[PDB]
Amino acid sequence: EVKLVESEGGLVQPGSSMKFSCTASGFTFSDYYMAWVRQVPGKGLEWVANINYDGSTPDYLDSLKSRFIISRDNAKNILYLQMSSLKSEDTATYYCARETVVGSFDYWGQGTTLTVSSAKTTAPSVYPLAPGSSVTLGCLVKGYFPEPVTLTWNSGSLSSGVHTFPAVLQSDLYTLSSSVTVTSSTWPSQSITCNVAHPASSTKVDKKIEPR
Amino acid sequence: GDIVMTQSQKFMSTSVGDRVSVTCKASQNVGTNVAWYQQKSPKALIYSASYRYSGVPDRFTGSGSGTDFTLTINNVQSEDLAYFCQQYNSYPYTFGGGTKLEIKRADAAPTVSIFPPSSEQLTSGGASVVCFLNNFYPKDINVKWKIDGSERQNGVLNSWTDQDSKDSTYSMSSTLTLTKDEYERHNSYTCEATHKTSTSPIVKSFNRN
Repeated sequence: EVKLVESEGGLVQPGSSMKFSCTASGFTFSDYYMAWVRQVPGKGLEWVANINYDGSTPDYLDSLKSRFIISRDNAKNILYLQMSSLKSEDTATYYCARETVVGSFDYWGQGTTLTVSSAKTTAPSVYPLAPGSSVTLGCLVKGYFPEPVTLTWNSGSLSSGVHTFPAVLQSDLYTLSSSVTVTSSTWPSQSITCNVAHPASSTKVDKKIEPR
Repeated sequence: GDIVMTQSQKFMSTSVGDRVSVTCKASQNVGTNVAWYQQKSPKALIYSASYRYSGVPDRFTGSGSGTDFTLTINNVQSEDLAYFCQQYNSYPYTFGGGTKLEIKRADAAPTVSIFPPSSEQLTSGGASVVCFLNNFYPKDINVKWKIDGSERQNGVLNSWTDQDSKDSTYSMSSTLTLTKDEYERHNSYTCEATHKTSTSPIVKSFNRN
């Protein structure tokens, strides 16, 4: 299968520089135009740059032509994007894309998120939410930066009846909550634990929900 | 400089199994140099305005040329996806804003649950009261907080899920965040949900005692 894997993103300081790579597999890399497209949630998709078969002719979004450089090595089958003097506006998920001969993108990478910000990484506080034929439990995840956090219940084995809500930004700290609903006769009998992972701070917190 | 692709409808109403058409208008002539994608990373659907890639099923139909383009989807089912148009007639390539389908289903009252602050949070000096309003339809809903019977508007933060891709409902979280000081000065904390499924609001409350 055609496969595109972008390299590690994360949180970087304004004004810094960083180089993205995308490892291409499952097709003849030199037979296709390649491109970079980025997307900030709620604002849509924005084309950044593309490059010809042999790298001899790139094209850029002119507002970014001053700080971005697209490149490719068809011996290693990798596409690069070099970014300089990064601004907070460069915060987005960046996708590598295979460009068809006419100009569409028939394959996209998994995307990698870049956060350009001088706010400090802050681990989350995780608070339990404890209280018919069904019962609803929850976890409140407050005061973390940057996005994202990953919430699971019972290490992922409890997935039905879960609602994990979008995070809300408040004074450069994020908050979200997640609720899970189980049959009333199975709690507290069969334990229910929320797991909150925050890769940016290398932290994970597990809170088992118990009656008040 | 910029060709603008406008998808004016952020949401498009339909029902399970129906055919539906999504529209995309170019600010200049792009001929047939238009692509369509779906996205929860995007997946390519149609190129050259009307051509399907190998593996895209024929329930997708592209149409249009010049400035007016449409994507038609037959046998729509519950999903968590939007549809994006793109022009590649000239640099820079530009995308539409996206259109999400809304699936009709029977009206459903929310299940409302309220939770007091945890012992851990109070130790830190904060006090969040959380109210979940889960699995309701249609998406329009109102939540009101009351503290000792008095309506409270400051310190409330709401978050909404997208329409669930399996039961076609919506859910909402409402969190009232106070200081421990203010929280200890009052007794009754009430979350009130107003929904078209009833003329009387659903009231969940607790007393700090």
